[PDB]
Amino acid sequence: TCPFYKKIPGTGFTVDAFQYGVVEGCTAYFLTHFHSDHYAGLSKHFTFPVYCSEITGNLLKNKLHVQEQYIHPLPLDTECIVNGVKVVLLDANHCPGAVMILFYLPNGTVILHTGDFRADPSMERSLLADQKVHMLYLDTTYCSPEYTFPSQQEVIRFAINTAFEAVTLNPHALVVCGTYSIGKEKVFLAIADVLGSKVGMSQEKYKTLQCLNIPEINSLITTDMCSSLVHLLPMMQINFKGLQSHLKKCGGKYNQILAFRPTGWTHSNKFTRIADVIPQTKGNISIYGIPYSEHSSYLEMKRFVQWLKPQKIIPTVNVGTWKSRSTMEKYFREWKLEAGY
Ligand code: NI
Repeated sequence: TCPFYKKIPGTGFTVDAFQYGVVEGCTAYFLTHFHSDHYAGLSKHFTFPVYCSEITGNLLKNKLHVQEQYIHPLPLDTECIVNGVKVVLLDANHCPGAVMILFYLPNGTVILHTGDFRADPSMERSLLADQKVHMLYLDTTYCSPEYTFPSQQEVIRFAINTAFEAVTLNPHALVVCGTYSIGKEKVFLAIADVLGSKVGMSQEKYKTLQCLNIPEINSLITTDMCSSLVHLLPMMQINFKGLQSHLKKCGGKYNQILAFRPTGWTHSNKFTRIADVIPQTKGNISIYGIPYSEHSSYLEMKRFVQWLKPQKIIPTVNVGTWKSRSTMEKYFREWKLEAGY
């Protein structure tokens, strides 16, 4: 059944709750972003109002074929009334179109649901600065102090410099980047840009990218693989076997592959720096795992929450085990005692 952490009290609203069939008493289904564990269950046969960003609405229409009459896009940073309740959508700094949602309950309670987010000090100067938030529905993906990672900017710098050096030394080297969802487009776009290439990809992925309102996108991407020296492939194909295979397909246009696997966290984060990362190499193929995260580090999360000073925290991630639940509750209490709310 629909879990309690997907329900917004005092409304008939649910968040990211599309795989339980009809939810008893739900008059509006919000969708924070277009990632499959969150939209799971949506299709052309859905007949309830879906509230979301413009970009998430483009994906629902073009990729899922949800009918236009059930899609209700809202602008960001704008007070809107939905079924008699004031709401605001804020940028979540996750993937394209991802939002946080502020609900202003008739009784005076204010609730923030983060969806998936990477907390950033810039959020401290959005519309959140303007009033008190009583309850926080929090993305707790990396809520443990072992989870450190570099800035997105540091990681892109590394990838750009790595690719540029490699292709400048060998003009017959191919760059490949893995993907399995929207998110992390900066990785392959930044690399393509330094190399004066467009990025080449399948027709399904090009379609997905054309929904995201990226400026000048027609200048940056293409379905013509042969004309491009940065290819995107399914993350599943980013290994020696799938890469050797792929190399054959280009017909001796390239003799070397340099590939990037943008992971979340991996245990080498607890020892190694970004300047000190190394690839796995078999022959003329090298694979780099780069820690490009679209979720809060532990420190970023802790700073956001100690700034917000919520009265109650409801986790939305890692809630399935008693051990995780108890560990998270311990950090929340530490934060509160250190900060004095
Ligand atoms: Ni996500």
